[PDB]
Amino acid sequence: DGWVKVHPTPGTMLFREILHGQLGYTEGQGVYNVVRSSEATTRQLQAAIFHALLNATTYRDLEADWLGHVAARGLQPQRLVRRYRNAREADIAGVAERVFDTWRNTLRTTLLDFAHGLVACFAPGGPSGPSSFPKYIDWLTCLGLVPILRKRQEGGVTQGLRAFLKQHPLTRQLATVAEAAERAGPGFFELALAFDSTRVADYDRVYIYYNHRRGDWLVRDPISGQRGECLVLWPPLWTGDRLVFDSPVQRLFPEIVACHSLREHAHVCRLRNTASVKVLLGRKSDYDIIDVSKSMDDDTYVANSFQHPYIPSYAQDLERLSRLWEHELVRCFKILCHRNNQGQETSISYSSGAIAAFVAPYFESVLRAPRVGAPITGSDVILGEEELWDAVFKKTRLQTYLTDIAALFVADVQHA
Amino acid sequence: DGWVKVHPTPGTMLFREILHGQLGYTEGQGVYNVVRSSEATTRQLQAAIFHALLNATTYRDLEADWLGHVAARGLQPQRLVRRYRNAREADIAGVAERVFDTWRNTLRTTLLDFAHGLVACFAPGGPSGPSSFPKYIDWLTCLGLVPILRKRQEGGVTQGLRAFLKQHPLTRQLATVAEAAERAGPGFFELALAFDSTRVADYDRVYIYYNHRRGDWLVRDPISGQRGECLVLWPPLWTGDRLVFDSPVQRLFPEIVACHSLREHAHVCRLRNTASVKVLLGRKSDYDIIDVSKSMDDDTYVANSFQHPYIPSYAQDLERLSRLWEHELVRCFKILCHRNNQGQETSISYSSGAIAAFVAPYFESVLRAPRVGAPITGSDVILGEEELWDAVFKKTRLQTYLTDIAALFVADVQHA
Repeated sequence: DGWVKVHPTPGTMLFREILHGQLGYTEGQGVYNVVRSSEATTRQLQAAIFHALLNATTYRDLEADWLGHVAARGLQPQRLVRRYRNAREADIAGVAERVFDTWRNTLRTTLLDFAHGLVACFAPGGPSGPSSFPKYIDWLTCLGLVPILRKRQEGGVTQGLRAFLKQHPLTRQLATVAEAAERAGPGFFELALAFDSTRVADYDRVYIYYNHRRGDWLVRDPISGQRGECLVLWPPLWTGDRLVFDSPVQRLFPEIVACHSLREHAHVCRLRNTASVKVLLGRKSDYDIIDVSKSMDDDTYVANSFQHPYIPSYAQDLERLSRLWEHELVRCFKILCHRNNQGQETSISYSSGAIAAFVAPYFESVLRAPRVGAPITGSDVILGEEELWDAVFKKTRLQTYLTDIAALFVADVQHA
Repeated sequence: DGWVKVHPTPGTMLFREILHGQLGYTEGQGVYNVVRSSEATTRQLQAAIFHALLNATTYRDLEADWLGHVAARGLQPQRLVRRYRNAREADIAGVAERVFDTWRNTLRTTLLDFAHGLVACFAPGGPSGPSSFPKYIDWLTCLGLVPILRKRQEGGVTQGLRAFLKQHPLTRQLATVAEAAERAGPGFFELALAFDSTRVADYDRVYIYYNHRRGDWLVRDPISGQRGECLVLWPPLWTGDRLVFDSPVQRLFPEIVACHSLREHAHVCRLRNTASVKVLLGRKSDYDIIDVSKSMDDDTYVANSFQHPYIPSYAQDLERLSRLWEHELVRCFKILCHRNNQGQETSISYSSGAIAAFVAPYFESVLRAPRVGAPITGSDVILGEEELWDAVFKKTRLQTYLTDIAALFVADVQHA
């Protein structure tokens, strides 16, 4: 009843195998390896965790803990000035600044350690297991669909968070960490459940049906019998007894098949020339390969014979196809390449537009994540994780409180 | 009865299948992938939302909030000067300046967070669902027409806006944000209704009819029976025996068809040369392939034979066609190319004229949106969301109010 089977057809499997280089290979197709890297999602996740944790802190606990530290040292400004008993303002100011700098540095190191402790829990899930990003990207590169299956249940990531959080000494040792972690905990649990709940269907098991009249998508898991929820990023076109997707492989397909056929023909012609001497026979009127044409002669005579050992040339086509693959992928997925003065490709990375267009829908639709704050810029992908923590620390809330309390402490030290 | 059937004709479908590389592909055609992108539209939406939110604020509530912050700290000028009891006006001025700087930075980050909160509601609707932008662009690239369908109803975007606004706490926390959100809300709801109401018809379901004498357009949805409206951007020409559009595919159409025919002929000629030795027979006067001319000789003799194994070459034509595609699209859609010292195509973007010519009609005619403020320039498309927010933030009302308040506060502190 107007239903069509879309995915399990042989053409789709041929697309997928074309991606594995089952008919030819090129230098251009090698760029794809970077398009599947999971680095950007992990960087975004690190940025999200850092933003969530640092945003929780507040001025009250920071001031309370600084006061507790100065009381523990017994280094209150009154006592310090009473000990020194001289009015050299520069020396006392420098001493106070260095004390506060020591405390500040140690606090930043502790916070960084805890933050890295948090991230390590989520990282393995992104590339592998439920919600694997490379599978998503190659799903898009093949069809533009992304059949997704969902169930709600606690699993690995939630258990990891539960084990990591509920015993960490750092929360007990500092009020800042205690309040920040207790406030940020619920969101992390929501995100962990989001990571655990959703899995992307496997390319060799799922079934997809499409119906033109309603434009309805039915997706089916044949093993468990579980119905899924289809997603379409680049809508296809229906043209009768057909269905034409707009994925890159479909656009490139009519070209690579012709190139492959040319290569097969050139292979066939080469074997023909292996024998270097040929003989032609006929009927009288009345290494080495010989052509017995006697069987057709009757009241006929041989008029002429010709030789032309043709061998098709195909290197030009391979160069053209390599450049075509490279340009197609680079322009389609918004890849950005850095270059030397004349040398090419020092590194390859997602552009800002690339992360915005591809990573964002992953988190929002595929994962159904709570929130990720402002997205990271393309330049922050190249940064290391430590540098990412540093950079997010520079602009975010905590540094303002630190500078304010430091300046006030120095002023009160001098004026006390 | 004097009407013409336009769209579902075979040539119209052949145009779109050409767009999917159903006859050849090239490096030039790959540039089209950047034309479809929805980046500029989302940048425009972000700019519009940021303009709307900041403009709503007012000075009196901001001054009241600053005074409330100072009172909560208890750090009023009189108390502070009485506390320090020295005439070093520069030091106290710096202390006050740093206090205000802390408050200003906190306000900046808070408003940025809320603004990003608002934007997320609209963004997903642009690229997919009703009023999808790439569908509009490919409609234009194929014909220059854009059939539209309309119903007034409240859908996903309005529900998201309703849920987000009534729950948000910043309205309670800050009076300025409360008033700004209350003022900007109605415009957001009208814009959300604009997003939800309109729909761009699918290229494989809609019918289009044209009447030369009257000069009016009829667009029909056959499955629903609904009647739509047609937007004609580059009007066609009725030459009596046809209807000729002026879309880029129409202009490039003869060239690509000629090149495809040349490639097919060159393919056919190649298979003809696979056999290297040929034999030609004749009739008595009373790997290998045999040409039997027995049955056609009588009262005749053979006089001469010629061999010339021609093989057309087509690489030059493919190069010409790639360059033609690239230049045509670049000049038609006002795309802008960035380049290294000598290297080409570091990135591709939309020129200011491109957004003015294409994005503006989308919003105003296709979407019937209320207002978008002044348009962004082509440079701001490259910038990230943070940078765009900063750029709009710097040059608007809030900064004048903040700097006035800071100047007055510091001056009064030091004069007291």
